Amino acid sequence: MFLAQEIIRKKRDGHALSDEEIRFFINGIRDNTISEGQIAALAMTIFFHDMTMPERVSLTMAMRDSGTVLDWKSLNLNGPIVDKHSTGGVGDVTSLMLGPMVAACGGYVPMISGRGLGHTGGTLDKLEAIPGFDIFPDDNRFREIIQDVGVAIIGQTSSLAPADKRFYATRDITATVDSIPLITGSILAKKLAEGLDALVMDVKVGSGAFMPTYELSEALAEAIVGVANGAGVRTTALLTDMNQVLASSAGNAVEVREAVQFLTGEYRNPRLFDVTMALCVEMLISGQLAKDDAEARAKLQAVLDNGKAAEVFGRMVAAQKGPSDFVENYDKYLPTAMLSKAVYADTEGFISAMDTRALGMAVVSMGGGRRQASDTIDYSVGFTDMARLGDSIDGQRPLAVIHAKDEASWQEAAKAVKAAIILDDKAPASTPSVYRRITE
Amino acid sequence: MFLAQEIIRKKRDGHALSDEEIRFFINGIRDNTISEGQIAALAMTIFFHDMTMPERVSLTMAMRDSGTVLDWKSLNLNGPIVDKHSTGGVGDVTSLMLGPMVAACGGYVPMISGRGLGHTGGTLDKLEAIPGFDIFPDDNRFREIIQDVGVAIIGQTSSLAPADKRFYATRDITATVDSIPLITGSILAKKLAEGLDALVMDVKVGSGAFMPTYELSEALAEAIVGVANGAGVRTTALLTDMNQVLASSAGNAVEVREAVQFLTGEYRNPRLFDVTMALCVEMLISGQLAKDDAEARAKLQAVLDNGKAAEVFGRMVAAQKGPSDFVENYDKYLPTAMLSKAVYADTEGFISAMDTRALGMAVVSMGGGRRQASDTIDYSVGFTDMARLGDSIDGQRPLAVIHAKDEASWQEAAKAVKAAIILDDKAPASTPSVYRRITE
Repeated sequence: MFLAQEIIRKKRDGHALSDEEIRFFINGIRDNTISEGQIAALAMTIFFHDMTMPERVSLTMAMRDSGTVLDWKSLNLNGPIVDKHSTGGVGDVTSLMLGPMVAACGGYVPMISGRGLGHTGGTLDKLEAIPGFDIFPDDNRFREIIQDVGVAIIGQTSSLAPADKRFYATRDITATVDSIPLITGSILAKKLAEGLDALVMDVKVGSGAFMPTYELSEALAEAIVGVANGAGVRTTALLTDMNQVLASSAGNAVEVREAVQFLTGEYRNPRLFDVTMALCVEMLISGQLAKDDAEARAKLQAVLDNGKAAEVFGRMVAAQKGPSDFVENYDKYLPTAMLSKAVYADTEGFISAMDTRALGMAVVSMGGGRRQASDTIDYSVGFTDMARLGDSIDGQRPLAVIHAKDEASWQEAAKAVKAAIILDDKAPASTPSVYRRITE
Repeated sequence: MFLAQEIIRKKRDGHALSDEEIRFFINGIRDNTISEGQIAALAMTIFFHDMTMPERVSLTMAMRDSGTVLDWKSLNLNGPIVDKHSTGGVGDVTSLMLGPMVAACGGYVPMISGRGLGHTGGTLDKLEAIPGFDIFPDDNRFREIIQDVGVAIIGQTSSLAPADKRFYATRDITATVDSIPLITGSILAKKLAEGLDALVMDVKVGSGAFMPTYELSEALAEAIVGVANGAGVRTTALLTDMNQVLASSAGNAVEVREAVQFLTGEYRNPRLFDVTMALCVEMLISGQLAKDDAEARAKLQAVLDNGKAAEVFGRMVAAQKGPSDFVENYDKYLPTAMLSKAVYADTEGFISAMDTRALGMAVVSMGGGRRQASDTIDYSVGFTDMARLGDSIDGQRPLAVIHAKDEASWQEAAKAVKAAIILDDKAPASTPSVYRRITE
């Protein structure tokens, strides 16, 4: 009887909440002045009754103002503050190239990222395959890197939209994760506290995605776009394919290798390129570094093709206490698995479907992802040379190369892979890697 | 690799294309193995040469076959799979009653809709005003519902006729939209992908219609009937009136409320009753659930009178995760606007005409639809108690009651409504709600 359980009653009876009520409640979530039950009751009312635009905005802005909001106006940068966020996937390495690419074109990109969640890998866990790489700089150190290099990829401190900690933790035991306005707030609060001028969202589609279906993924994308621009951050979103691994590799070191090769030009997975380039195009248009697609793409391609984006990545890595020559000598630095060999299908058809959640899970079980705070990632495990949806497969066309700690691990991943890839006699229909662009 | 410049040339030179050439080209659109120039060139040759029935049929079947086509043969249902399709309109809530009504009479009605944008609102938006109501069940749940309830209204449209995406997109920048065989394939493909035995097409006539003249509505309607039956789906079409709002309401929650009251008998707008009834009749006859018009109407009137049609809507709602007592207690669940208030005309007279698009736009401006796909809907706003053509107007008889989120939007809406409705000293003449029934 310390205060208004009144906010819950109002939403329960289908009434819109107000800016103040929302701020009040989100503040109380942080302060622990509102209990788990109360949070869970409000979540469930929101699940049933969907929030309006002003409620959605007020929810995100409240969650963003619950901790520290980064202010960049102190340094006179003469370039937009732009970021990318993804709902996650398998082989979703794009950021490693994207931040550098955008930095190379005048962008300033303070990428506060996260670690692995469930089946999806995390950018921070990938970067921590690099010896010496420090994902926790000080506010001071961070500013410097961004100012000099133009990009950095770091982990969150407790003071970044901290309301989300209690809020999400409650949702995740109360079957209240699956609500679009609550997902939107949870996604964007962290990102908007970075003090952005602009943002692109990558909302995955298909078997390895967050949402189960295209239409739901689409719905979440428009909601993010609506809310973010509502908060005063120019935003667009793309709907991208995740019915298979996006890179040709899944894991940590292997993905880092792939990122470096893409930037230099040694190898570029054409699907990974399409998605990376498009996401990049958005940041340039929204950041006012380009006025259209064509002009964005020529500036982006140029920095892929003149070595500038590779260079910025090397400098970033060095700025964050990774080696000074990581790009030049990465394979001297990245850890290697004890055991690497192809896994082969039992049939001769075309690849028809790929269960990407399960592939992601398989990488975790090998050690490529945590399940308990204390257990430490083996950074060398994962898949490379991924076969792709539509490929003809036979006795000398492997589904993947699996990198593992030992035989037993290897066998476990081998069966998981074989189980996850389904083969047809006739070729399946092509799907685009980028489905749709979404603007305000 | 597999350009189809030969196919374009053959069509260009005034030859009929074979089913196999048509399927090849459409599947090439889907898989992006055919380029936009090529799609455009073929669209133009079709605009110029038209298509024979065989070609029209091959075209829409190929678009239909380009994605998923639902198979009902297992489940052993002892009735017809049937649906309604429409060109759309303001206050056209028919689907909400028609589905339950036909399913109460023995039909199975897998109502899959597309998302509504433009001056006229969507069926899916309206249902989502019901808390809990899930427009995106998984296809296995979907078939359960069709089996247990007989009707379900969902949104999983993406994997249906996906070739239409690039086709229409292209058509829409090259002035090849306005072509009857192309329009017909586009209108019909997604709906035939439902695996229908039978279909009715509602083609609107009037100032509010997708086609501009009575003669053009009729021409479209005959083309749709010719093709659908050639495609092996028993189809008829009706021309129905859109010179004013069909229902007495326009919005989301307001239109669901009208749908429930129509099913229960609490209120039946006579114009909306005529259209709804006529459409359901066709469905019963084409579905082979009624012998003729009089039998069909007796069956429908009976499910309206004994509450069975309202019960089915209730069971549909519960199946789709809505509250199970929604029909009894809809006012408890439907969101209510902060401000609901009558708007009166600046003059006295008879209602002479109404600009339905402007009225639809007024609802959209209230928040009752999407200006852009980014936007969030406020499900509570809209119009009720709509005055109708021929009504006498003065300071005792309002134009409508406006449900707005605040006074300023109400005022905005009140101006727009007043501008949209034309009064006159002398009363206008009446027209039918339902025009020609087309069986070809």
